[PDB]
Amino acid sequence: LAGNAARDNKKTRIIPRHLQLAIRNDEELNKLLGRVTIAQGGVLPNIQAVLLPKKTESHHKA
Amino acid sequence: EGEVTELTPCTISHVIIGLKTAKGTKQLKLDPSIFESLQKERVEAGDVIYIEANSGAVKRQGRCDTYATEFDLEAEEYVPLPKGDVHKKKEIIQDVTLHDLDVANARPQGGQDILSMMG
Amino acid sequence: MTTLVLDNGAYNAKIGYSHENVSVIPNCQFRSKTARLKTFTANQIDEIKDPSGLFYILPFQKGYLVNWDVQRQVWDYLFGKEMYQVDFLDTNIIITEPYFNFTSIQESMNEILFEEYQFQAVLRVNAGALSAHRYFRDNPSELCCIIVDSGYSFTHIVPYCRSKKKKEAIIRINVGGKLLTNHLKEIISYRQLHVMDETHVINQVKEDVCYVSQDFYRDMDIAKLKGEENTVMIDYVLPDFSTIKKGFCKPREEMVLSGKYKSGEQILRLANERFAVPEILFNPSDIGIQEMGIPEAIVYSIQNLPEEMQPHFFKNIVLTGGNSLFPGFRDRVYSEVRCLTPTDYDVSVVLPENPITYAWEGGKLISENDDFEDMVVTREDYEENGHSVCEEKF
Amino acid sequence: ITPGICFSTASLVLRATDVHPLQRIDMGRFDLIGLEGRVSRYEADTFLP
Amino acid sequence: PFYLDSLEEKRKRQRSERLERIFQLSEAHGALAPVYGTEVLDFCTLP
Amino acid sequence: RVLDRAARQRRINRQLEALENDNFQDDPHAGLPNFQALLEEQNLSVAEGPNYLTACAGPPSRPQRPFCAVCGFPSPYTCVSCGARYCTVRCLGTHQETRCLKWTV
Ligand SMILES: Nc1ncnc2c1ncn2[C@@H]1O[C@H](COP(=O)(O)OP(=O)(O)OP(=O)(O)O)[C@@H](O)[C@H]1O
Repeated sequence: LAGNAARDNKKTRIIPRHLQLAIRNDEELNKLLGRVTIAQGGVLPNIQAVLLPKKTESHHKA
Repeated sequence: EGEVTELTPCTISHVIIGLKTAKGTKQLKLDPSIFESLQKERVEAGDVIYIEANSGAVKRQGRCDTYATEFDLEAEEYVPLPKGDVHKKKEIIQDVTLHDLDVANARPQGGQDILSMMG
Repeated sequence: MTTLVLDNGAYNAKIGYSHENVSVIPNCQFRSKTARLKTFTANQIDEIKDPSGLFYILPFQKGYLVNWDVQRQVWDYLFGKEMYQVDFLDTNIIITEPYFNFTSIQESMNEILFEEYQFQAVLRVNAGALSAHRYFRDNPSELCCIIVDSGYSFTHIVPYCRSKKKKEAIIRINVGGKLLTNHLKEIISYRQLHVMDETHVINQVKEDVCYVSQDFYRDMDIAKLKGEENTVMIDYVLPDFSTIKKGFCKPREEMVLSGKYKSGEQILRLANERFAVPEILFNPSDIGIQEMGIPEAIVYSIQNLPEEMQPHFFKNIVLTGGNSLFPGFRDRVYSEVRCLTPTDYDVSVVLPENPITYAWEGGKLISENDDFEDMVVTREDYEENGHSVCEEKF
Repeated sequence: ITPGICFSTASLVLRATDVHPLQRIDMGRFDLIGLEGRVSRYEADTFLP
Repeated sequence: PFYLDSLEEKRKRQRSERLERIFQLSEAHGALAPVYGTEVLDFCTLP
Repeated sequence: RVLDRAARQRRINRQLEALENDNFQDDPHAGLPNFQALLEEQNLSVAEGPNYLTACAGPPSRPQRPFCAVCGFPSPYTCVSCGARYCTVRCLGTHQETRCLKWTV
């Protein structure tokens, strides 16, 4: 799972990012490692594309 | 040919039918004897249909194009609106064989009581 | 003779002397953060170097005068101090009005509309009547006509017979230039580059790139794929007023399909509004307004009882008004009305060269030909007759 | 009671092969069987002419 | 006073075409004589 | 859950009203510093016969186009929350994240 995540992220060396992503993406590994926390890890992120079709800088003094 | 816009059946003395096309609309007194076929086709305001002046061969092509999506899901054809002149008078010089005529005159037509057995 | 002709459309006051003063003057005031306290009058907007974020103090609410103050100041400016002069007999001011009025809007005229600029034949007549008069002048052999006054607040369908307004069969579908501009604003904003603040420059997009599609579904099927001939990706540059003061659609050669314009301008327009907004006139109720289109109304004019008058009506369709000049509007109206009209009747549509000043030209022709000794209502008559003479003549 | 009803399939182009109103001739002017139970001998021999 | 000569001409021409069409169709529907008719069969048709 | 029909009609009406708000569509501040009345002048005593009341066109005969509320393309679908039509799953997501039972536009 970590190698799959790394290839998806276009990287060769597995890092805590990939391990965290793999553990929290799989249904059963997250159940097994729910209590566990990983150093230099992170939670699953959200996409910022939602900002574009709601509000952006206007032509005012652009 | 054209989108039938209205039917006004005048013991029917006659039924007026308005056919709409891209080039205009026209109202026709339509020989109430073929109101039977008109009802047989369930045609009403909105549908695009043919009708033959010789025999009354009314043929329902389906609903008009502009009436599509009236129900976001509905089993219909939605044939495009005809572009030519509703009054379609054109000559047919096609030929037929004599044996074809004989065959056409061999067996009867209709389902009077059980004669439907011919289909 | 210093005669005068005036039109007071909600979008723009087309006024001036009868000596070809068709000059188009905006009929409202403006305010902006770049103009903290200066409330610019009708044409003073040109003094604004940065018209971004303008606020429109306009005296019109859905095509009807309201609050009477913007119009007051605009008139005191145009016809009072600078551009035109006020006089009891020189300025033969004729006024335009909506097709329906009441005692309060323009009939009650105590020192209002009867102020220092008077003359013998003050005319507050609908712009539709002036347009019909001009049409019959340039079309003498015609007996009747249907005027399509596609203005800012309405697109009125009004029949006429050389003088007579067929009030019984007139329609004013709620869709107008205001609704089109605001819908374009909202459509642009809730999809990209939220600029719905101003009825300004987006109004330019409303005029620069907007066009009526001959085949709406076909242009849509051409738009659903990127990089095609329809140019749905107009790529309209938004003016920042620091480098350019008016927007414009980039030439087809400068198109960047990825939207990554290295110039830094926000250009991510892909939607179909550029031809879906003009289509609101022909097939309303798509946005939500349960109303008929303008061809549907031109045909519902069949309600005109005399049958022999319908073939004369259908041959004199006049597509005036500011909104009538969209690329592809006249031919679309013609196509929509031709199929609905009987096959044996003749259809002839006419679009004035300048459908905005057409009413002003009709007023000019009214003034310079007749209506000085007859059809007259003077303040001297208003002082003696009050509201009676005004409603009697109009 | 097998629910596996045989279910043929084909395009509509195979059914519209025989429909062309403005290209077919009226065979009503040549039919004779239809006149046996509708039209009378006298109607055609004495009255119509 | 509203009148259109061209419209009257077109209506008259289409009415003439209409009458010609109905005459043609009426003459084309009664030109065929039965082979037996109806009295012949009713005569030969025993109980 | 699902929204009622009163809410959808109120949304439609308020959007149509915003479509004629000319002064400032969202925030009419832009600086605070014979006065006839509003359209009420005649809208309060609406007459009968030929007038702006009877001059309305009425319902059209052409059925409403099923166009998407997000991108403006044909929309064979309809959101269960507010009925706003959408074309694709991407459109439904962009709608739910911008318009829903909580938000209008
Ligand atoms: N070149 C153009 N392209 C597209 N639209 C245009 C163009 N020029 C003007 N318009 C539109 O025409 C409208 C102006 O209409 P006009 O001023 O003639 O109506 P009006 O006389 O004010 O009507 P009313 O009296 O009912 O308010 C504007 O809203 C504008 O959007």
